[PDB]
Amino acid sequence: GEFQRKLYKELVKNYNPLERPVANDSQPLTVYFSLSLLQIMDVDEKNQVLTTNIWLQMSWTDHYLQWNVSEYPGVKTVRFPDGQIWKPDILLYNSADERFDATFHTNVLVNSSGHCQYLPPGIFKSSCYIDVRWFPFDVQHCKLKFGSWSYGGWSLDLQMQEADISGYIPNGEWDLVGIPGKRSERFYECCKEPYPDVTFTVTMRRRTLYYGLNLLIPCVLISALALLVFLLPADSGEKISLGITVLLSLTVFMLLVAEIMPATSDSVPLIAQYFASTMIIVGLSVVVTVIVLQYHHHDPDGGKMPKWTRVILLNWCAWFLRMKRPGDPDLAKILEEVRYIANRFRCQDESEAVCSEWKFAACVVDRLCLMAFSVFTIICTIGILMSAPNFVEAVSKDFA
Amino acid sequence: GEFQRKLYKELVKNYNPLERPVANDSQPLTVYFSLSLLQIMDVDEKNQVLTTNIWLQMSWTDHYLQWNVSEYPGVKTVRFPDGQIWKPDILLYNSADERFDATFHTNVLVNSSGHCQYLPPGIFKSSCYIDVRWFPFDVQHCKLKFGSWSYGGWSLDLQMQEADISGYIPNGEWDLVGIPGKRSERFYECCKEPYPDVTFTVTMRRRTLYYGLNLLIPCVLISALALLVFLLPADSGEKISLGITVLLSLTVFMLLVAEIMPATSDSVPLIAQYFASTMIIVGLSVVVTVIVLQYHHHDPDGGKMPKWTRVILLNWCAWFLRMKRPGDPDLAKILEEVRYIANRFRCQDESEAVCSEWKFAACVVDRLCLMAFSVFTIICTIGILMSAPNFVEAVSKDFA
Amino acid sequence: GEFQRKLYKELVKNYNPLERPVANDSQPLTVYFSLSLLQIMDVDEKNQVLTTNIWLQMSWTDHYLQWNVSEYPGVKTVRFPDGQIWKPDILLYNSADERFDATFHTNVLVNSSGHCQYLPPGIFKSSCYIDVRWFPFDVQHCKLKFGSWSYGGWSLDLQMQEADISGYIPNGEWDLVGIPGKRSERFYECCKEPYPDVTFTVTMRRRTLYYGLNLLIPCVLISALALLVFLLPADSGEKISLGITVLLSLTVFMLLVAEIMPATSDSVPLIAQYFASTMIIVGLSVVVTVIVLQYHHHDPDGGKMPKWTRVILLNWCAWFLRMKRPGDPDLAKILEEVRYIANRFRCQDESEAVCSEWKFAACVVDRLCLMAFSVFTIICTIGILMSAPNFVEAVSKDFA
Amino acid sequence: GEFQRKLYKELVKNYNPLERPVANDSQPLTVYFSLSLLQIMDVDEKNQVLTTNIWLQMSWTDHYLQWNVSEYPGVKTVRFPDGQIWKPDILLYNSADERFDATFHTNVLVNSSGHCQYLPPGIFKSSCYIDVRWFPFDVQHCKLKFGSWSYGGWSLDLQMQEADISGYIPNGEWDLVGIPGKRSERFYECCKEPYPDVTFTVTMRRRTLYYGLNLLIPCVLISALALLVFLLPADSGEKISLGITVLLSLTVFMLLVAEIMPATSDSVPLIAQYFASTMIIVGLSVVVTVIVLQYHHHDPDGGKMPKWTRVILLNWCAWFLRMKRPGDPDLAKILEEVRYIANRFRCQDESEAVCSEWKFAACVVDRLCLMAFSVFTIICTIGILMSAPNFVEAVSKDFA
Amino acid sequence: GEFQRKLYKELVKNYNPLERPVANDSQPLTVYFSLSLLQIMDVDEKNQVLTTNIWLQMSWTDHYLQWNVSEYPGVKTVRFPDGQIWKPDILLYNSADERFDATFHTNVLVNSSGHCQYLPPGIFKSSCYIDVRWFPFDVQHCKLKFGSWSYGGWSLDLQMQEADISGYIPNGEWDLVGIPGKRSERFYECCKEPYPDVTFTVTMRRRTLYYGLNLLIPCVLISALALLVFLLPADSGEKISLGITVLLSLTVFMLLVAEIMPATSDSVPLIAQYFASTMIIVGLSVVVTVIVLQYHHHDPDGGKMPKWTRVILLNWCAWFLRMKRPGDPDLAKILEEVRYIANRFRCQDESEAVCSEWKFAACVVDRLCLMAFSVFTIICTIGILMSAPNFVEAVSKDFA
Ligand SMILES: *[C@@H]1O[C@H](CO)[C@@H](O[C@@H]2O[C@H](CO)[C@@H](O)[C@H](O)[C@H]2NC(C)=O)[C@H](O)[C@H]1NC(C)=O
Ligand SMILES: *[C@@H]1O[C@H](CO)[C@@H](O)[C@H](O)[C@H]1NC(C)=O
Repeated sequence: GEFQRKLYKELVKNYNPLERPVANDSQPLTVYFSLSLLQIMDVDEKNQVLTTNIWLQMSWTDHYLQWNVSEYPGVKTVRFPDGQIWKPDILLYNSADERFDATFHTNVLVNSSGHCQYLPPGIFKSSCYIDVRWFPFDVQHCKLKFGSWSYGGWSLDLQMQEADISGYIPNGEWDLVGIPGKRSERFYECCKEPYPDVTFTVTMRRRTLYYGLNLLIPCVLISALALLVFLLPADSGEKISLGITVLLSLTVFMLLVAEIMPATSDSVPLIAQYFASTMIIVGLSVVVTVIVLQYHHHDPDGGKMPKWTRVILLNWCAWFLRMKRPGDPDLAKILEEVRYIANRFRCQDESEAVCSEWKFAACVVDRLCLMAFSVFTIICTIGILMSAPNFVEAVSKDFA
Repeated sequence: GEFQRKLYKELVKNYNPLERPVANDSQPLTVYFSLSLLQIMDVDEKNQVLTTNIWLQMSWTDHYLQWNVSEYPGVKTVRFPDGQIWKPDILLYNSADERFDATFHTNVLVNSSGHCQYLPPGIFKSSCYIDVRWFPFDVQHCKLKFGSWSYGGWSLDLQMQEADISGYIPNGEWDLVGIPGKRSERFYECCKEPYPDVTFTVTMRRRTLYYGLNLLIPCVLISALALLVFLLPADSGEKISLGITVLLSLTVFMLLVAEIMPATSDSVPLIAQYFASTMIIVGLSVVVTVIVLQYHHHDPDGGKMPKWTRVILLNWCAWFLRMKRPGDPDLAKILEEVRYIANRFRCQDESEAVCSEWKFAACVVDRLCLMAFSVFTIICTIGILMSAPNFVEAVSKDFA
Repeated sequence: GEFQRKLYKELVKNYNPLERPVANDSQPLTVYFSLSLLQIMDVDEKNQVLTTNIWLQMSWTDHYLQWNVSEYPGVKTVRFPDGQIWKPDILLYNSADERFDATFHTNVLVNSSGHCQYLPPGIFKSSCYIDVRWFPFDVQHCKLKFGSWSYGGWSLDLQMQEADISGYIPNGEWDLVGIPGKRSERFYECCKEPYPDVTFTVTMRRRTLYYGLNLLIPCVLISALALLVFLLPADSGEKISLGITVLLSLTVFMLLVAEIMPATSDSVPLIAQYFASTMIIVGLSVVVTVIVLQYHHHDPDGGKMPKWTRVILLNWCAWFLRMKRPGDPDLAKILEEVRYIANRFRCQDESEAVCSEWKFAACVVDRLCLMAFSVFTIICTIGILMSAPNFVEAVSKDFA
Repeated sequence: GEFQRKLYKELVKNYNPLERPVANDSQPLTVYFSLSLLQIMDVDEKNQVLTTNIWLQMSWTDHYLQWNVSEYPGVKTVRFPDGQIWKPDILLYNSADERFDATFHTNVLVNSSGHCQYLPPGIFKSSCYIDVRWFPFDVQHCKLKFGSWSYGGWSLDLQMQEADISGYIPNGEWDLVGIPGKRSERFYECCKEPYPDVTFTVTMRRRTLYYGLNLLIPCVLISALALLVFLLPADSGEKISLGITVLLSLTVFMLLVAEIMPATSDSVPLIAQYFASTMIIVGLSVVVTVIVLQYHHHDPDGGKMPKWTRVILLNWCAWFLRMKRPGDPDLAKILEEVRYIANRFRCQDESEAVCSEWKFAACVVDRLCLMAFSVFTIICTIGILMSAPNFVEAVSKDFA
Repeated sequence: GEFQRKLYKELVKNYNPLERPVANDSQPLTVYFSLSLLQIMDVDEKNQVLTTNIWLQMSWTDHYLQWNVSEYPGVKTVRFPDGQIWKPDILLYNSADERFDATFHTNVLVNSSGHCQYLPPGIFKSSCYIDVRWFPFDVQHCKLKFGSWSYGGWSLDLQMQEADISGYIPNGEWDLVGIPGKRSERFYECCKEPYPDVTFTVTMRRRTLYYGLNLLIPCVLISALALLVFLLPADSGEKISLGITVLLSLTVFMLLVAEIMPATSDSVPLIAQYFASTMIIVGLSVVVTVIVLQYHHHDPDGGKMPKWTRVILLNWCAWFLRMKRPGDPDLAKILEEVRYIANRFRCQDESEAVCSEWKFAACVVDRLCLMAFSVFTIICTIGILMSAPNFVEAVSKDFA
């Protein structure tokens, strides 16, 4: 209308977008900076980058953009695009975007008394340190640092307002704990003037149902299956096959898991410890299987069983496991022939008795190692899983 | 021509692109917002992003862009590029694009009576929640929220018009159900003025022929092949090999499937349940194979068969399956030699009879477990597949 | 020079870039639109996107950009950059680029009589439907739709000119058949005015030497190798290993092939049919191997061979394959001892004869199944390959 | 200073950036175009794209940008940014970048006598044909075509100057041979005026140490290991396992290699030929192993050895390889019993002799096939490797 | 305020952004260039690209931007955006970004006496040579070259100031050693004037805990497991399976490692040497296993053991390893029958004695090869690992 056109013509008269709009040049300009979190788009553990969708909030008073509503009866607010009025140069310090500024420039809404509002949206990429020590039961704190680039503390007085999470849309992987803020002043090597900044810290908890169902349970099941090599009889040549195939599958699982993790050397991750323990156990099982097979296929003429191993294996472990322990000239010529045949048969029987003793010793060793390996696997798995903090509360919140 | 040049010169006189074109400054400006869907370019389940190709539709009346056709006989419409006339600042709220605005700015067509048209095209990326609970038989609702950024309800009266799908090009993977719209007003923490918005919801159904042919059928076939381990005779040492290789292939299949799914913890997907059931069944089959091999390679001197297992296995299950149950001094010296030989042979025969009994018991156990595992596999597969809603209608629409 | 400077100063006087340059405002402006294909950069089967490098061609007459060559003796043509003269707003409708316009804006060459030329280059991404039903023997038609966005049929009369392929650079994977064009008018829900457009269709044929050498031949070789399981004697426990390892390799091959194909449900691809047939054949071979091993390791005391299977296997199939079918008190005491020994030996001989008969039956079954499986594999492979159209001409053009 | 400010004010007076700066409008303007190669950033065999870092060089004389140094004692050169003076519109024709122009616009340095210099840097992506016929011993020629877009031969006289490689930084994978240039004129369907262009051809040689160490050597080693199947005795059932596992590893190697190569059908690559030959050899080895196992596990009652194969295998090949060729009523009743026992033993001995003969024939066949396969593998590998040109010089330059 | 507005109006009067702000046109302008490192975002070994987050520092005196503070009591500094005042055109020479300039343009802070400050941030991608000869124990020097593009040494006197690392944020993978700088002048083929530049070299050390835990340790464990093939008895056909499966796993590990390394031919990496040595050792182990199996399954009728191998194997190696070395007419008719039976048994015993001797020789060979292979593996691993420089200090800093 006529009043709106006249007001727009009058307001921009003699207006300089380069000038800080303060009545007194010696006084700082107060700007209220806040934030409005809308969504956590992505958390990149490998690249250490957090992607969020937020709305920035800025507010200040303009001394020159004031008018009397009586003279312009219908006009209450005006809007100015980029490059026509003064705006703060507030940037995100720890940006990880190929172009530093990610905000989308929009209009600035103005009171009839000079109050200005500026709420630019955008997709913000920031570089925050991600700790994988307790993965997948980890809680991450990622910081967002904002502040004016070229305005010091004597010119632009930055103030903080609490972040808004009313329109937050929950994520299926991360659980938001809170987003507190802090305002502080710092000194830089450039200049002798303090530069205030506002830092917002996003605290998020990882939901562990997916990882527990897709990584931890299959590893437990395969490790338990690797213990079946101690129930197979040695007469079936299928023990090394079982052990080695299980080991190969677990190595594949290590590779799949490590393809998603950062190559940091700060600490050893919990899942890395778990995989190392499982693989060491499986390798020891393969070694024990080799020893048991060596005992089973023992040549009777190779050598007598040592007294110590014989007594311990055939008495103490047998008692402990309640093992069952098995166990005219023509006439003379024919006589010596049948005597030779009978003696040969008796020697064969003695050799088979020795072989049976060796096989029983192998079975006893195998059963003992089964018990020991099962106990060790259970203890190691439980201890490694329970070592992590907030594991119990993660289980309670996710599964129960 | 002369008339066109004169009209273009006259129209831009005293025109301010910052001013809302209303005759009365106290009245809202009515803008009709609609949509025109052209193609569903991509649906990203892992990143929760929907990519579509749409044309926006805007329409409003400009009070200053009016002229009499008699004075300009040949001129009926005029066009203005970006930055020369007022346009609404309508944006997509839930944008997932690195730059917030994705529209391509084009000309604005104007009546001889002030009516304006604006139809910018673009490739729009939006973040919509994708539910994989019933994958691959899922139906997705993705919302597109539009609204003016800096104009309230007292300034810009946003109205809704039904979306146009006349030029829609069908997608080979997703089946469009409909795109209804809804207009609503909301309050924001910024201001005390309502801000209307228009939301369009895209309902799409996944076509399941590809997934059924590439994932579900091979898993069924491999699981059925895993049941062949109960038909192999134990004398051939090739049962553990079959079982473990099938298990390894199925684990590879899990990894391939999980590489395409989001890491959400909202619920357990149907395909995840199916894979878990199949893998548990195969592992139990391997355990049963170990037990059967243990029974088959039984030492006759190890211990007598327990009475309970002997009677049950050799009577009840045999009846149930109609199993066939198998079954001068020189003369004295020669006499004792041949007596010893005959006694040795008789003892060997008795031992072989005991071994045959053990082998028959192993065969009976193996057949019983074959029947039980087959029934269980069929029941679990059918139940898991039928649990999903609209599974029957998906099958009817895709395969039949 | 002086004349060039004077002409440039005079031409831009009173010139409005917003005005359509026609002497009569009531008449349409004729614009000739053509195309110049230079290269087919990429064809994306998974994303349904075609990337090409083309030069657009536009031509029209400007009424205001005319001068007499006599007054400017050396000046014959002038050039104007973007934003200084009127240009048509011709766009690609089915664009798949994140920014809708992909042309690079260049100068406009002008006659001394007003004729204008505009040839912007660019890399164009368009969304065209790609049919994988006959892959890898498929021929694709991808359409490129061009037209003015905001100029109707009463203002801009779009005309078509045949595309130029003189500078086309052949691609090593796709064979160009032709690029015809078509001009048509359409009505839109926006307005009551027809909007002409020019559509160019690119017909391309896939060169199949690479795919035939890298996919089809290895599958044939591995499937043929899977038939070797019927030549291995059953005494060597290495049949299940062969069959299952071949099956695992073929499954890996399925995964590799499916990683490059779209997840469409329009139809079942030819290569998918081929893989399904091969895998079904291999699985049936494994089942037959299990049955043969069951027959070979038959307990003689298990049960007599059924009469029907005995007669058929030992007579009819043996004839068909010309199979070779194998086949004082002390004296009394010693007498009964040796009688017992001889009777035991005779019983052993009878049992071994029964076992030999069972083994021969297993061999006959194995040979029969070898013949049947070989014939079936050959027939299925040949039929599936020959089902595709233009397969013969593809083979002739690529291999021969 | 004052002189610099005055000169800058005076130079831009009446200056038109659209006007070609020539004293005579009828004469062409001479522009010297050269190049300065700095780095070869990437060579994309799969996408047929070359990425380089170069500096363009342009030079021309401006008639209007001249002044007397005496009047401006301290000023010798001036600089003008983009859009303030005339510049040639020289573009790269065969660009593969999503935006056609990749140069970074910088200042233009000007003499006191009008000579202008323009050296824009940039990262240039160009589409050049890459031939993989002799990979990894290939030499590639990639062309870079430059020329003015809208200036013909009667307006802009493009001249060529030799490229500069003084600041070239060597690449660890490609060896630069040279970069010659050529200037030529072409006619286009647009217009009846020739358009000169300058083409630079980059000749590069691939350094083959990495590929030879990572691809060729492991394949040779695994193929040689596959020949160990002819040294394993048949009594150990571990021949099919060796052969099939080697075949599976080689197939994995094919997949890894083919994941990096273009899907072109121009010709069959050398590495593809090598892999095909190795795989055919391994498959033939598996077939021979099946035949040898069939011979070894021969039933003595199956049938007499054919005379021809018997004589050839047991005489000619044995001689050739110097093979060692192995090799009262009660009394009557007891008499017939022991006669029966002895006759049974004699028949068993005869059967075992026949089996030994069959086993020796199998061993002879196995040794013969070992020799033949070793010779064939060596010959094929050497011939395929030596077929490629410049293979000897590549080996000499890389390894020695 | 009024003073700020008046000063801003007065300062821009007659100001030309194209003019170098020096009082005397014949004198160079001194510019101080420094750097401020904030983070090392990424180091790309495969693409030879380093990504860092730095702040540039520039400082110079402007002769025209001076004023008296008394006349403007409250104003002490002013800020000017891009394109309104003169700025140096300092660029990064070895940029690897698709657009050459990566800095984000910000305001320029100005003294009341003319001193100017300019600190643009940005994400910088540079192409630096990365040496993988000692990977994963490598130290990398990557250079960042800065300098004015179009200003020579007679116009812009570039000076260097030491880099600032106060706000550096440590990286979890790379350890910063230091960032020294160097200023030098160079001549270019363009012109006869020297062009100074400032080069900063970033020295970084890789933290090796992650790589040592994920690559080196599993390889050592698997190589040690491959030595178990010399403890398995030959009677269990599970030696070739163990060896070949270990070899296949190691080949997979090679592929995983090589997927992350550049394809350079400068030198052979340490990890490549380690993998080659391990694979050669495993292959030799497989060959030795084949030989041992050949000795074990020796036909007694094949041929007498050669005297030399017999004496050496059964005496010298047995002594060295303390190996245990095992070891009326009717009456006449019955007489010859039992004589024949006894002679057959004696011949069988002699054959079994010969076979036992061969088996013992095989065991001796196997034990000898076990010892030799273990020693060789240990020596090769230790030597290859210790060959790298700073390996000891890397271990001390990371693990201890
Ligand atoms: C103008 O720039 C060019 C090169 O920078 C110079 O002109 C050359 O001067 C040399 C002698 O010094 C001649 O041999 C060449 O023939 C000239 N080149 C051309 C294309 O003519 C010259 O230094 C500069 N002119 C002034 C006044 O500085
Ligand atoms: C320009 O060149 C032509 C011949 O090429 C000549 O006739 C004409 O006189 C020249 N113009 C001037 C002003 O000298």
